[PDB]
Amino acid sequence: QLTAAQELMIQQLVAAQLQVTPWPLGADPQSRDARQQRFAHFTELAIISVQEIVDFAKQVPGFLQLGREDQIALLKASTIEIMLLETARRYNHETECITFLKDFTYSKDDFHRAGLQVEFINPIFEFSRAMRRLGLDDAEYALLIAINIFSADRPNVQEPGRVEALQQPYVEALLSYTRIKRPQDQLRFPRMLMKLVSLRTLSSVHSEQVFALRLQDKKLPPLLSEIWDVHE
Ligand SMILES: O=S(=O)(c1ccccc1)N(CC(F)(F)F)c1ccc(C(O)(C(F)(F)F)C(F)(F)F)cc1
Repeated sequence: QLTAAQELMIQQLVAAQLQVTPWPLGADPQSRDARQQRFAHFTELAIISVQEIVDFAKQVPGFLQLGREDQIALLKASTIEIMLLETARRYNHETECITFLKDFTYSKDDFHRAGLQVEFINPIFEFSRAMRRLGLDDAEYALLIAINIFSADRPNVQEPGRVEALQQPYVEALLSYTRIKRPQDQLRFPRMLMKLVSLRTLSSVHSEQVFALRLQDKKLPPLLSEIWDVHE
């Protein structure tokens, strides 16, 4: 059985989880004006998502007690990975579109028309399509977010000991949870850790997509730029 502490920590995350430039209509796929506007649109959706991630992290117990520089370091690293997880969760399997809201849904072709390369687009969609087999519930997703946030090995983490100590109870709860819910499925926890490694890969692919965009004279807005731009 889940302990009182584990029930509590999960409830807290599950509760915490609870709480734009228009697409250019009918513009040529090749239009440089329109590719820029399609890009700007994604950019603004991304900014909404990061604010959500910040506001979530702030509610996770212990996060706000970390030094200010660790808070930023953890958030800089996990932002895109949490975004990708959330993208997977909302992904429409019938229509093959990542779903931001209700009528805000995007296919591989929509991303390609925004200037993105199939090298980035194909993986994000395969990751989303693949997550369904896992069949994660709300408690499992939230646990995964929290464990992603408290990764002691991110660039520029100054108190990784503290960070790992915060992560541990969440890893323990997730293991217990999958064991209780799917006792016959011994590969389930490994499957979850596998998604955590794919998220690292995808995060790197995203970073290169960002750089590639800069080479096409496409610049992120200041908020995203501070998270994702390379600079020497
Ligand atoms: O799901 S996203 O976060 C997303 C962003 C905006 C609108 C819908 C969906 N996303 C795809 C991913 F699968 F990676 F999560 C995504 C994130 C970031 C980007 C970009 O960083 C930017 F600039 F658009 F925000 C970039 F296009 F550069 F890659 C693009 C798509």
